[PDB]
Amino acid sequence: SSQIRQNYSTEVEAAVNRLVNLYLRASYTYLSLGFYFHRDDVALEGVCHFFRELAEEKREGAERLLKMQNQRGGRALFQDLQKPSQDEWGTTLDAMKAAIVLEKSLNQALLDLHALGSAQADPHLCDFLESHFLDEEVKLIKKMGDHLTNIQRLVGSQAGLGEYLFERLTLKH
Amino acid sequence: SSQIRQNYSTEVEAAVNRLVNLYLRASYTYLSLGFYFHRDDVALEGVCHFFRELAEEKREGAERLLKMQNQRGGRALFQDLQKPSQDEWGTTLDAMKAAIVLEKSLNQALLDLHALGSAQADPHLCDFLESHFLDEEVKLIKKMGDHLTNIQRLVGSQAGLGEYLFERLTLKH
Amino acid sequence: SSQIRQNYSTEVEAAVNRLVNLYLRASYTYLSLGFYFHRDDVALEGVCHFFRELAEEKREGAERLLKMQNQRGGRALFQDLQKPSQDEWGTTLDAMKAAIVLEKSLNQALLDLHALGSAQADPHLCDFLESHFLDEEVKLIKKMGDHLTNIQRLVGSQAGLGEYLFERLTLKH
Amino acid sequence: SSQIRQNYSTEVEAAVNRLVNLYLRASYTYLSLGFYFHRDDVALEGVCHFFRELAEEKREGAERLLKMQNQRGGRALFQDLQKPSQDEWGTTLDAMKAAIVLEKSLNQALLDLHALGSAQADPHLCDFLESHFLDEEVKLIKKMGDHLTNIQRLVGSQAGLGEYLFERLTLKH
Amino acid sequence: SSQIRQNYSTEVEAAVNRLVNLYLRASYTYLSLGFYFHRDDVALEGVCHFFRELAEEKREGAERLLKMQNQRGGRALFQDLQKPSQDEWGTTLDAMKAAIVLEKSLNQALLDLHALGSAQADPHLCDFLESHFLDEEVKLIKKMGDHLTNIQRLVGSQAGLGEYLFERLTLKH
Ligand SMILES: [Cl-]
Ligand SMILES: [Cl-]
Ligand SMILES: [Cl-]
Ligand SMILES: [Cl-]
Ligand SMILES: [Cl-]
Ligand SMILES: [Ir+4]
Ligand SMILES: [Ir+4]
Ligand SMILES: [Ir+4]
Ligand SMILES: [Ir+4]
Ligand SMILES: [Ir+4]
Ligand SMILES: [Ir+4]
Ligand SMILES: [Ir+4]
Ligand SMILES: [Ir+4]
Ligand SMILES: [Ir+4]
Ligand SMILES: [Ir+4]
Ligand SMILES: [Ir+4]
Ligand SMILES: [Ir+4]
Ligand SMILES: [Ir+4]
Ligand SMILES: [Ir+4]
Ligand SMILES: [Ir+4]
Repeated sequence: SSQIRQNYSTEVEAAVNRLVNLYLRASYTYLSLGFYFHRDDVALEGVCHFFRELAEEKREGAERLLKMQNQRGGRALFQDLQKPSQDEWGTTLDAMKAAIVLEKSLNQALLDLHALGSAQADPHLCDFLESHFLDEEVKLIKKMGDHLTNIQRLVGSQAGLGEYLFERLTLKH
Repeated sequence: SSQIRQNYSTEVEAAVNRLVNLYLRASYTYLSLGFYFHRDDVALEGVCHFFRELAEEKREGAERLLKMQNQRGGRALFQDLQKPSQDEWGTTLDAMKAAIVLEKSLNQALLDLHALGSAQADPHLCDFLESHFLDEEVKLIKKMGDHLTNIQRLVGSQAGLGEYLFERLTLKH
Repeated sequence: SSQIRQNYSTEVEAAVNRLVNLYLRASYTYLSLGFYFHRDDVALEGVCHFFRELAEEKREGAERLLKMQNQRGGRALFQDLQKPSQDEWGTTLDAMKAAIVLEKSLNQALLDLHALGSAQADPHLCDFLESHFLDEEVKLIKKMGDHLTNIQRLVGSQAGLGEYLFERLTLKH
Repeated sequence: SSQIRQNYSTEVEAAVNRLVNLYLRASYTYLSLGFYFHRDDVALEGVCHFFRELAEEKREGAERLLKMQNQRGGRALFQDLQKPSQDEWGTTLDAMKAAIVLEKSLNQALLDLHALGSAQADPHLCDFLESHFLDEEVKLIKKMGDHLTNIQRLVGSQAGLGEYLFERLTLKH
Repeated sequence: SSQIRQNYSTEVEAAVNRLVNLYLRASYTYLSLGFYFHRDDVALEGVCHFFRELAEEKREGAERLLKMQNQRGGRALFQDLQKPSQDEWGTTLDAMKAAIVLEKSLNQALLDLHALGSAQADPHLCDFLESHFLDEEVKLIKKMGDHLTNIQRLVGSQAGLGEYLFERLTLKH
């Protein structure tokens, strides 16, 4: 409310609510990815666990944005959450490519919100993103890129072998 | 898949996916309730914590249904998640009345799914609900009813006093 | 005996004795599977251990049915135990396919006995199966389906390699 | 001195000395608030302790600015410290309203100094404020806003009762 | 200086300074190798760690030569450090072949310095090399030769598979 709010633009407030929606949508996408990889006809436990942990991380990012919205005196506003883009996610390679597309969209939204905060001279917002989001995102995208390279190296002429071995020897089970 | 699926009707599979959507919608409603009670112009920490814990419990119930869907060889299907019914939730009394309406709707959906499983002669489904959902729901609704009675006793002619005291002396902070 | 027996039909009593015979036959089949995979010309220790543990689990299921027969005042009656269907079990894939066929036959027998207990209004029998058998069976069939998918992914053009790797990196040795 | 000073404008140096004076004035105001609430005719121990802890926090903020002034090679310059604005502070509500006015003035001074550092291309100054001051201030103002809402809810028709209960059940004694 | 120097030829002093330059150049080459294998488009963590540890070992060898130069009363003289021979290092096989070429050049330089010390009748120099360098080098070259043989065995017709498996199952991650 107006009792605490100071230097917190309506533009930033609305963009924070939109970013919460993006993070919750990302969490829902990773929930779907995780359950897909634990199907009995997919059965890649390490892949399930990789995506189920990202579902939790994106939920936690949304909750940190909502706490910050309250700390600044803005008002959380929730919108409908669209379902994920696919019902079935293909191979581990297809899924990791979809994940890095999703993370680069989150990263661009973070960068756009940082730029709006810079333009609004809102240093608390800019520091909040720098401290809790921007490096987390760069680290995750680097990890996904490392995984993509290793998955791609393993396809060879024996795709099933390579998919098994990546899950067994890189991912956590 | 067809490799494991046995005695698991398409009707139950679809109703489980719908119930996952109801539980995730309930979780999203409790997320909104919790952040509303931590606004600086609402500021009831025990109420925030009560609803934020229910958001986590409803998420966990959705995840247990999704794991069971996979264990039976059905296929998780996600739909859009509608936003909660309100953006602002009024008093603790208004919020607890909305919560018990929400929980009785979840309970009726559980009872309806139990009845479908009974009709389909699916004892694993029926036991799953009895073991992980039906008593959890009766316990929670009893707790909410106890809270409603205590909140109602505290309104008197001093509503703000009563709301403070309930939060301080019943709810966990 | 007639001193304790109450609400325990002769139909359920006989079907419990038949199910004991099915579980003991299953145990004997898994004993044969385990010793086959420890032959020096087969030599897959993780596969031996997987099936030898199922031999013990099926024995224990038969013993829990026999204890329940006594607790209800029925009379255990033992029949001849037929030998397993094969003397040699082929590849790990062949053996896991035979195992899931065997487990779905046990599961159908459990479901049939639950339906008889339901028809006889024998809730102790129905609860006994729900509590100690039906979920154990769904969990095991899901595990076997996961293993089948992973074994099938590993066949590729290098079947021996895939069989080794599954035993080494999925099964316990 | 000139031996270490680099990228540290005379404008920032002077504004840091002014901000030290503001923080020390704030500390002196909170010292007065704390002793007022421990008068025998006021006697609100939790309120005394709340403000006496803020006196220490504002002192520590002044000392961190002075250490930074020295680390950058500027020169601390002290001015007279004006007495607090009141000798008696009224009710807990009056005192919490005066406190949030004081904290929003400190926050605006921090934001103004951040803007000067941005304009001077002094990233060490900007990071120093972001890291040790801006979030501390947003957190404190949110806490005070939460307290104001709870104090206001407790006034009702029984102001003394409400003041007692807030001190007893929210503030630390 | 002349206060301590005894039996320490100007020829050995100069050759020690040259060997320090060779060891520091080797360290810089291994730094480049390590960062190359942690690129997101290379992504072989065990290979990165193998070479980053050799960068540290070659630095430490240079520092032990410099300490000995001082202990004997010679004067350390540093020269420009040439950049490594490549900016990109190819496959793990290419990199391990370049590493063994580099180590055999260091070993030959050690042997040449031992021969100069022998010729100069400088037994402290000869013992220093025998005690801290010659066996370290033979051990490392044997390890690299073992790795080369294993990498070469893994190329087969599936080079990416083999590169992954070597990194996963031989190198430390
Ligand atoms: Cl959509
Ligand atoms: Cl809606
Ligand atoms: Cl037979
Ligand atoms: Cl004054
Ligand atoms: Cl060069
Ligand atoms: Ir910025
Ligand atoms: Ir490992
Ligand atoms: Ir993990
Ligand atoms: Ir039932
Ligand atoms: Ir209590
Ligand atoms: Ir709690
Ligand atoms: Ir039943
Ligand atoms: Ir393992
Ligand atoms: Ir085991
Ligand atoms: Ir800045
Ligand atoms: Ir308390
Ligand atoms: Ir305290
Ligand atoms: Ir020698
Ligand atoms: Ir090992
Ligand atoms: Ir290591």
